Amino acid sequence: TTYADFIASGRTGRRNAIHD
Amino acid sequence: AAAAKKGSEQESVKEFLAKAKEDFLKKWESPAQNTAHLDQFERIRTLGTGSFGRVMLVKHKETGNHYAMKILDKQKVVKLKQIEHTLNEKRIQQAVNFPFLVKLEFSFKDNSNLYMVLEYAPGGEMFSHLRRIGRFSEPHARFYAAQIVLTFEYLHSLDLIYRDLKPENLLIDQQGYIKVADFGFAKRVKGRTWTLCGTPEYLAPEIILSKGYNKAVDWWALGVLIYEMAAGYPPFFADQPIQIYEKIVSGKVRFPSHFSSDLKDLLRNLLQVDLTKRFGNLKNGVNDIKNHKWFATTDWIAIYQRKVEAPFIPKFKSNFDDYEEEEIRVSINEKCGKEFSEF
Ligand SMILES: Cc1cc(Nc2cc(N3CCN(C)CC3)nc(Sc3ccc(NC(=O)C4CC4)cc3)n2)[nH]n1
Repeated sequence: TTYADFIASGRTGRRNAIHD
Repeated sequence: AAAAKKGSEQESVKEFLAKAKEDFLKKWESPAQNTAHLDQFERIRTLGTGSFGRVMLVKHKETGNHYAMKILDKQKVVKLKQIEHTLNEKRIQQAVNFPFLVKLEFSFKDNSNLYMVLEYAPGGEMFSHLRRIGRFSEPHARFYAAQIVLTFEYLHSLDLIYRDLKPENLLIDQQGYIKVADFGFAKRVKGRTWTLCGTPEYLAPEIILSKGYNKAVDWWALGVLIYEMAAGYPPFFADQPIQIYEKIVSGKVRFPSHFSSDLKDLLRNLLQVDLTKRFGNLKNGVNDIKNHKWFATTDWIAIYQRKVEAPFIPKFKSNFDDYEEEEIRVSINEKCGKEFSEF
């Protein structure tokens, strides 16, 4: 499931902004 | 339809916004400055860290009021080439006034650091509640989404672009209402701007494609947010930013089967690559959003007035994360004096 793919991904925690 | 229409309720909006702009401009042109000092604050604990330093829970000794104090090491801001963004952040944040925006209560600086004393929200940020619960029901997500729509109506009328909408940046207060916290990429600009900044999952395609962009990027980000709140995951995710960007610029979005048909129609008009067709960027501006079907049950004035019953109220008592705590060291020499003189 897409939810299972998300939960298993490396981007489930707080995401940092880029400014390069 | 109802969106391409005046005048009685649209005129009240106009009047509110004109008065708000007058208020804002006085503060924009004469910013509050050096309004506290570090020793007025009892540092209780670290709440989180950003790239420039810690955010501490503090207590103002003379009022016993609690705040979150964002500390910015001036030297790290310079190395990261974020001087002008930092100056924007503070100049804008002290100047705005809206129920759903975190107040900049005091600011000051010393030899080493910049200090931003912000309104404390006892509920913490939405990100945490969202990840824990999994996803929000449509009415729940609609409630928060409505507050962002009004906040964007307010900020945009002032020529501000926000540029960092995401659950991480939205605080839940004691009434269960939202406060937008982080003004790090906020900018005042009439017309177009070019800085590649924001958070990968939330970037409009015109940002990724170095096209030069305006406030319509905020509207796209609202699209990502609504989707994230209701799905429990972002409409474009992957393990690496570059994989995310290809998904954003491809022009394709799959919706979960539980999304109502109204929700999907709203999101298709928000997550639109074509600026010519993106809701919020058309002749009717924000009204295309406000009079959309998905929002038909939303009483906007009641939202603004905080009359609507919040779906979730934060437990108040332990629950805090533990960080290693260390004393603030203030250098005996002034760093980066010139660069931050206006702070
Ligand atoms: C600014 C602010 C932060 C707060 N409140 C809180 C509260 C909190 N809590 C931890 C979890 N319990 C369940 C609730 C209290 N955790 C954080 S963790 C945190 C720390 C900083 C930021 N954001 C910023 O500092 C933005 C302005 C740059 C967001 C969350 N922040 N009120 N006001």
